[PDB]
Order: sequence, then C-alpha cells, then structure tokens
Amino acid sequence: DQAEITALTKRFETPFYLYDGDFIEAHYRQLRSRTNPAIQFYLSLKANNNIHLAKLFRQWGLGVEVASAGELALARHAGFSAENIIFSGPGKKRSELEIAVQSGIYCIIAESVEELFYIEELAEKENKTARVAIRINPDKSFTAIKMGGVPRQFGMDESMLDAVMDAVRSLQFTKFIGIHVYTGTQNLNTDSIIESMKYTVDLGRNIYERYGIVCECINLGGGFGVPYFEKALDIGKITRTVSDYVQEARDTRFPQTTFIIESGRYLLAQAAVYVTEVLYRKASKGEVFVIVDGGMHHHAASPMEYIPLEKVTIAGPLCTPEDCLGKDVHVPALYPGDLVCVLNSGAYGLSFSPVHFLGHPTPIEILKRNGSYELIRRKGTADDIVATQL
Amino acid sequence: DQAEITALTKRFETPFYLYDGDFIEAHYRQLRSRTNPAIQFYLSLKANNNIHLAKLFRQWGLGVEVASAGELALARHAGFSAENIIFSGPGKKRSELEIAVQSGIYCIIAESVEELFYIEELAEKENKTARVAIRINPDKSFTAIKMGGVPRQFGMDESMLDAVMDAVRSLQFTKFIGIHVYTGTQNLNTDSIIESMKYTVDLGRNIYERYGIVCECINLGGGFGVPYFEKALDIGKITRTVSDYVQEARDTRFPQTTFIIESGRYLLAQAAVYVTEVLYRKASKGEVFVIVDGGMHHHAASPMEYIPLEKVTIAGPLCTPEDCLGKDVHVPALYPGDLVCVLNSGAYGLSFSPVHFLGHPTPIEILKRNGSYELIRRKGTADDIVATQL
Ligand SMILES: *Cc1c(COP(=O)(O)O)cnc(C)c1O
Ligand SMILES: *Cc1c(COP(=O)(O)O)cnc(C)c1O
Repeated sequence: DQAEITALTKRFETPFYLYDGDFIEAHYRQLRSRTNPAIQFYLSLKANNNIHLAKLFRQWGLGVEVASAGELALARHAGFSAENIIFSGPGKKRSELEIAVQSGIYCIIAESVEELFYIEELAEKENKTARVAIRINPDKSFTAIKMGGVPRQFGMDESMLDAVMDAVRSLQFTKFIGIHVYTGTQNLNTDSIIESMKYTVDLGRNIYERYGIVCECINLGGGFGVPYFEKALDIGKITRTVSDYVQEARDTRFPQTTFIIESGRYLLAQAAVYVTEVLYRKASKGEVFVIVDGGMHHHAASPMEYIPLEKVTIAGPLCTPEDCLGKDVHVPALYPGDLVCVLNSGAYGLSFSPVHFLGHPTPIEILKRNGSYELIRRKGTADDIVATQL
Repeated sequence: DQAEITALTKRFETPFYLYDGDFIEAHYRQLRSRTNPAIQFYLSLKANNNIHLAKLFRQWGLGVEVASAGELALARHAGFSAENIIFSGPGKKRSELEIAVQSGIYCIIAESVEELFYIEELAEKENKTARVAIRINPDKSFTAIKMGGVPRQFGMDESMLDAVMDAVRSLQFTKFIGIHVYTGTQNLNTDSIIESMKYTVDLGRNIYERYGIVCECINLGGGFGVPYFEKALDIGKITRTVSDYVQEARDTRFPQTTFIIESGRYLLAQAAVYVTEVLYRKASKGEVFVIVDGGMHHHAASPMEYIPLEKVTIAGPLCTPEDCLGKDVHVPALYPGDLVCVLNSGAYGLSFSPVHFLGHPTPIEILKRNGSYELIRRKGTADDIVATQL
C-alpha cells in the first residue's frame, strides 16, 4: 500500500526495511498446513538476524539453525529452547564447539571427523553427552553433467560414511543423532528438491541397513528459492511428495524420527520491502541518474515499485559506481521526494551487506502486525562504528 | 616475517588484520618527498575506517576526505582539524549537510545544484558562511571508445558549469572555494592519471577565464591503483609531471591555491596482511578443500603467503560457497594449524565486508610500529550485533 508506505516515511526516516508480519505468519501457516506433522521447520538465522522476527518463528514452534556461536547467542535471545537449536558450519572453531557443548543444544552438525574428535574432547571436559549429526555431501547430482555429486567444502562425502560412523561410534561421550543434507540456496527446481529430500530419507535407511542405527533426526535441508526476476516452486508438489515419503518411513523404520526442513529465504524474502527516498536527479552524458538515500551498505543483494516513462539509472548515496539499484531501467520519471521500494528484501538483506562501508547509519527495521507498527531495529550511530575501536 | 606472524597468533586470536605502521609511514614519506609541496595529500577514509590508522596520517599533515556524517565523526575522532576535512558524496542527506555546515569544515564538495541550495538554506539558518567546492564530471575520456567522458551519477557534467557557477554566485551565504575531479578507483594506467590531473588544473584556468574566479582549492582526485594480480603505476612519472604542471599554475594564476591529491588504496593496501588459521582439511569428489577461520565477512574483496604442491580450494567458515579465498590454487599441502596470509589487505577490507553475516565476531586489528604491537580494534562480541536490536 503506497499510502501506507508514504505515511510511514513521515514517522520513520528512510532508508528502512518494512516487514509485513501478517504475511510472514500466513505464508508460514500455509506451508505448515501442507506438510506432514512429523516434519518440523527450522528457520535459518543467517537469512535474517533480527531477533524480533526470529521470535515470531520461535513462538510458532519452529526450530532454528545457527552457523556460529554468535548466532547461537541470537537464537537464545529470541527464546529458542536448546532442544530446538542445531549448529551447522564447515569451520567451527573449538571455542564455538565449546560453547555449543556447554549449551546442550539438540545437536552440533559435524562436517569433519576431526570436528567429531574435538566435540568428544569437549564433552569429556564438560562432563556431558554431546549430541551430533553429520552433514553428508551426497555422491549424487540432483542439467548436471557429471554423475556422483559436486566437490564441496561442506560436510563429508557420502563415500566416507563408513569412516565417519566408525569415528562416531568410538567417541564414548558423543551420541549420534542423525544426518543432514543441504544442496544450496535459491533452488527453483521443484523436482531437484524432491529428489534430494527423498535421497536423504533413503540415506537414513542405508544407515540402518549398514549400521543397524536408526537416525533420531533426518534433516532434509531445503534451499527453497523465491522468484526475484523466473517461476515459483511448486510448493504443493514438494510438500505433498516429501510428506508421503516421510510418512512411509514413519510407518516402518522411523516411527519416532524427527524430520527437518530448513528455510531462510522462502520464509522471509517476500515479507519485506526496502524503502528509499530519491534525494537528487541529474542528467549526465545523455543519461538520467536518480540518487536515493539507501543502497549497497544496507541491501548489497540488489523487483521495484515507485511511489510519486524514461530510461534511468538508480544509484545509492555511496562513493562507488557499484552502488547501483537499477541500471537503464524504464520507469516513470523519478524526482526528489519520490520513494523507491525494493521488493522481496526480507532475506539476505541488512546483515548480508557491508553495513559500515562509508560510515552511514544502519537502517531502521519496522514490523507491521495486527494493524500496528513496531520498531525492531533502531537507526545506527557513529558510536556503533567506533565501539570496537575505542 | 613468518616467525613474527606465527608468534603473533599465539597472543592474538585469528583471523586478524596486521598493519605494518613502519611501512605505512615510509611508503607515505616517499610519496610526499616526490610531490610539489603546494599539493596536499588527503586520506580517503572509506578505504579504511580505523581511526588509529587515520590518526597517523593526521599527524603527518594529510587532510581527510569523508563521504558521510558518520565518517565526519570518525575524522574528528582521529583528530583531523576542520580546515583539513572535505565532504564528498552524490547523495548527502540534508541532515548530513546540516552537520557539515555546523562543523565548519574546509568544504562540502557539492554534486548537484539542488545540494548547493540546501547548503545555502542551512548556512542561513546556522548564521555561517558555508564553503563549497563542485565535483565535475569531465566531458572528456581518459582504450575508451566514445569521446566526451562517461555518464556518471557523480558530480555535474563539465557542460553544466555555467549553470552551476550561476547558482553558486547567487547563494549569498555560500563561498565557492574550488573544484574536484575523481575518475574512479584502482587506476593502473599512469598516463590516464596524469592526463586527468592536468585536465583538472586546466579546468581551474577555464574557470578564471570564463568567470574571473581563482579556485582556492583544486582537488585532483587520484584513484592510484596497486597491483593485486598487473604492473605498478610509475609513481615517479605521475608525481614529477603533475608537480611541474601545478608549479606552472602556481607561478602564474594560482599562487595561493591548495592542490589536493586523494588516496585511500595506495596509502594502505600493501601495508596489511589478513592472517587466518587452517581449521579443517578434507577431500571431496577428487578435490581437496582447506577451511580457514576467516573469510568473506572480514575480507569480502578476496596474493597469499602460507606458513607451515597440490591443487586446493581455500574456503572460509561461512555457510555459503561464495566464501572462497582461493579456488584451484597450487600451493604446498595445507593442514590444520597452518596459517594462510592474504596480502595487500590494508584497503577496502573490514569495513567493506558484511561483518555481521552469520554472526561471527569482527576481527582484531593490530598495528606494528617502532618495534611494538598495538591493538587498534578489539574482537567483536554478540552484543555488538544486538545493540541496534535491543
Ligand atoms: C543458508 C542455509 C540454509 C537456509 O537456506 P535458504 O536458502 O535461505 O533457505 C539452510 N541450511 C543450511 C545448512 C544453510 O547454510
Ligand atoms: C573512494 C574515493 C577516493 C579514494 O580512492 P582510492 O582509489 O582508494 O584512492 C578518493 N576520492 C573520492 C571522491 C572517493 O570516492
């Protein structure tokens, strides 16, 4: 609603992120309703580090997937219980593993045998039983030319499962809880997702057949993409097919197994708009440039809507040609005071950007819900920048 | 010195930035000695926002070029006097212009006629005389196909000088102090720099001939690049030729004019190394991956040195394939504990990166000088992340 947005800029200084909390909830509940109850959704915190948004998901029953001790802290700030937190990452420091073990979370998802040994040492030191899952890099490709999967820095190749399981079994203070497969972000190929998830459920079966172990948790990953430029995923097909496959596993060998589908982008991308005001308008060498008050330092990832036709380039306030929101775009003439709205800015936005580049204040974040507006992140200050320097 | 670096990792937690302050000073003094004294060097703060490093340049007599009210604050923290601060930028908010006018800095470098009018309004409100310079986008190309310059969001086309000067003259509380030309960063073409600078000095002459005004300040910009992959600029030729050209102007129409050469990258790039420790080593689909504890969140821009041959990919600790320091690089086998050093990391490093992406602590920065080591930026904390959220 342009009228709503315009009215908001009178009370909140641009540039800012505006989140539609009503949409976030409806969008999530629609996904939840179509998915087998044995599958629990986990919010990927790296997609958006705002604890106020994370709290909403916590209240709805989602778990949270963190990738650092820092995110673990944010997750606790958001109220996620330890039993609903999993720790992923290819380069966890021992200090991070230490805090994770001390926190007694659902599980640390190990990505190397050496990591498993570190966890065991820490479990012994802390006199605790550390829960671990293993991230597997499938030896299968889900357009791909070569068979056998892709070389990745993440997890451990499926072919190394024997070595991995031998290690986990030898670590007396560690308990194996399951597996995790995540093939990448912004996946817009419906069948590739279904195939990967079914493959992961099958890996669970292989583990029982080869080791007699029943995975307590099978994390199917996800990487559900959202169209930015592109067709949307057939969420109905994914949820229906995977739910049926999971139920079959549930009705046989995995009656008490928790299945997880992780999501960052799909849950939040379309729920926010980045609102920026046009500051200046100029012509240069036959072209027209419109300079707005927001940019790369707030939304590096950067559809757009304009609030009051020509070829124009929309640039941010930074001193670099890279701060371009739109090059040679055709839109009605924009003038100082007009608002440029960047759509689908709810994921990989603020925290994905070089917030301190050129010293501009970080943007305000607003959450709209139940007919009200809540400030969920204050405007940054110069002191926020020098904090680590003084 | 590998021995030095190794010893430092015992006292300082990796990943961290290490700056050779002895080099910074020697490097600067060599540049200074070869340059006409009528030319003053200005540090571009956006290249590195550490006030402790900026202070060194302030002590040596350099001015500072800021691009936001935030950087203006940092400049004052570093001790730069108002008369040695200039404010650049294509999208300055009125609030930024207000603080700039209230600070009485050497000059605000305007990039539009509308900006000039805003400055005048503020000068009137604050009962002050605002000093302004104008950023000109030359109608000349300095390999380029088309003549006449390039369309840019920065400054005002040279062809609009009449309109610009008519505006400045009509603003009674504003004093015109000069011009500024900056063609871009990482310029490794020696002659293009010399040509641009001479062209800028000539613009000063044109302004006197057409308006009878003598520029108090002519900012030649710079954009001196440094080789990362490439041949180094012939600094000797640039300093000699431009110095002679400036002296000629000095001996005729511009006897008391301050000439400025700005630099960010050239002054700091080669003075720092980003030190990261190898955490894990693994093989995946026939390839070898080495995971280090530093990455994109600290040095997004990313030569490298290794401290104890194969084809290997060096990846950071982030949960994204984009966190790659080196792909398919040939280097002696790296193992956990080894150190990977990223060279020429002194400019566009930390503040140019998405520091809060995935919640890892910002890195420590160390300054080596006169045989000692000084901590110039403490390790980040989870509280630094939630500050704006609570
Ligand atoms: C980033 C990440 C996610 C979330 O991905 P989206 O594409 O945002 O849904 C899930 N799992 C892991 C292991 C991740 O690193
Ligand atoms: C970034 C910038 C500089 C510094 O550029 P370097 O390439 O780092 O020397 C100088 N002047 C302006 C106007 C800038 O925006």
